[PDB]
Amino acid sequence: SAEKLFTPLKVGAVTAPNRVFMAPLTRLRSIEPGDIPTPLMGEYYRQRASAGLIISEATQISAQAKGYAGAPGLHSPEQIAAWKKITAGVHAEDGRIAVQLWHTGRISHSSIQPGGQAPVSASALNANTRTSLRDENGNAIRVDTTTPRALELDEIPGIVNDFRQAVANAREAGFDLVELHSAHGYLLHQFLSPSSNQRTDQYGGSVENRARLVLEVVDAVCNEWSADRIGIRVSPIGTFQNVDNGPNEEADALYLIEELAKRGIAYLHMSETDLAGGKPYSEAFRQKVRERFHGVIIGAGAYTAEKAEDLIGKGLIDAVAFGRDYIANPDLVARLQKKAELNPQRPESFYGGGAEGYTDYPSL
Ligand SMILES: Cc1cc2nc3c(=O)[nH]c(=O)nc-3n(C[C@H](O)[C@H](O)[C@H](O)COP(=O)(O)O)c2cc1C
Ligand SMILES: C[C@]12C=CC(=O)C=C1CC[C@@H]1[C@@H]2CC[C@]2(C)C(=O)CC[C@@H]12
Repeated sequence: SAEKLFTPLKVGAVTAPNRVFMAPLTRLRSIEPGDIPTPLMGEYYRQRASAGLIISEATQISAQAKGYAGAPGLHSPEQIAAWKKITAGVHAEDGRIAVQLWHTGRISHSSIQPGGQAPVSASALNANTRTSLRDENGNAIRVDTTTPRALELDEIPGIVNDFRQAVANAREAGFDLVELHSAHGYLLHQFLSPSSNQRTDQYGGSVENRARLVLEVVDAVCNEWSADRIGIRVSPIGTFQNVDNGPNEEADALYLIEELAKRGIAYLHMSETDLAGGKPYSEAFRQKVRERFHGVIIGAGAYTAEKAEDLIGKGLIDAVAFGRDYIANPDLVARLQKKAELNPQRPESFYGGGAEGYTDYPSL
C-alpha cells in the first residue's frame, strides 16, 4: 500500500492526489510539417491521467528550438489548437499536465532548422553526439549533430522572449504548469556548463554569468504568468549528452538553486543521472538542496518505488517522476498502489512510429 507515495501534494497552483509523476518523455510522434500534436498523442496522455502530475514530452518554444524530427512545438496556432485538445482530454479524466518547454540549442541538425541553417548555442562547439530525424518514409533515424553558431549578444533577448511567449501560449492551451528544460545538455544547460560555454561576455565565465540566461528566462515567465505556475528541470550533477557540470558542480548547483528559490517558483525537478551511469546523490547534498528550495522538489532517474518512499519519508524530496515505467504502464499509480506487476518495456518503439509501443501497453 506504500506509506506516502499516494498522499496529496500541493504543487504551485494545483494539487496532485499522489506523488507518482510521469516524467517528460520525448516520443517523436508529432505531425510534420508543423510539428503538430496528434489525436494519438492525446490518447496516450489521457491513458496516463491518473498520475499525480503529467509532465509532457519536451516541446519547442520556437521553430529555431527544434532539434528532433517529430518533437512538438507550442509556438504556432495549429500547435496551440492541438495541445488544447490534449490538455482537455487529461482534464476530462481529472488529471493535471505540465508542458516541458525547451530549445535544443546545439543538439540539433541544420536540415530541420529554419532556412536549413546551423543551429545556435552558447558557443560554436559541436555537441559531438547525434539527434533524431526522419527518413523519406517517416521513420526515425540517428544523425550526427550540426556544429552550432554562437548566439550574438543582441540575440539573447529574443531567446528569453520566445520562452516568455511559449509560456503565454501554454496558458491558453490549458496546461496547468510549465517546466523549463534547463537540463540534459540543451540550450539552457549549454549556457550553464563551462564545458559548453566559452563566451567572454556577461553570459560566460563565472557561475553568475553562466546562470544569467536561465534566470532571465525564469523571471520572464514568472512575470508573464505566475511563479506558482512555473517549474524547472535541472541535471546539475554528473555528465549528460557530453555536457558536464564543471569542476565545481555542487557549489554551482547550490548557487543556481538559491537563486531559483528567490522567485518562489512551483517546483524544482532534479534529474539525478542520464540513462547511462552516474554517481548517486549523497544525503548530505540532498539536504543542502532541500534547505535552499522552499517549493516542491521532484526526484528522478532510475527510481524505484522503494527509493521514492525512502527519500520522501526522510523529507528530502516530495515527489518522484518515473519515465520508462510510465511509457509501459499507463496506470502505474494503481499498479504501484496494488503492488502489481508491470508491463515489460519495448525500447525499440520509444521513439517514432505509431500506436504500437505507445498507446499499446494495457492498464489493469
Ligand atoms: C524515450 C525517452 C525520452 C525522454 N525524453 C525526455 C525529455 O523530453 N525531457 C527530459 O527532460 N527528459 C527526458 N527523458 C528522461 C526521462 O524524463 C527520465 O529522467 C529518465 O528516463 C530516467 O527515468 P526512468 O529511469 O524512470 O526512466 C527521456 C527518457 C526516455 C527513455
Ligand atoms: C532521453 C533524452 C535525454 C535527455 C532529454 O532531455 C531528452 C531525451 C529524449 C531524446 C533522447 C535523449 C538522449 C539521447 C537520445 C537517446 C539519442 O541519441 C536520440 C534520441 C535522444
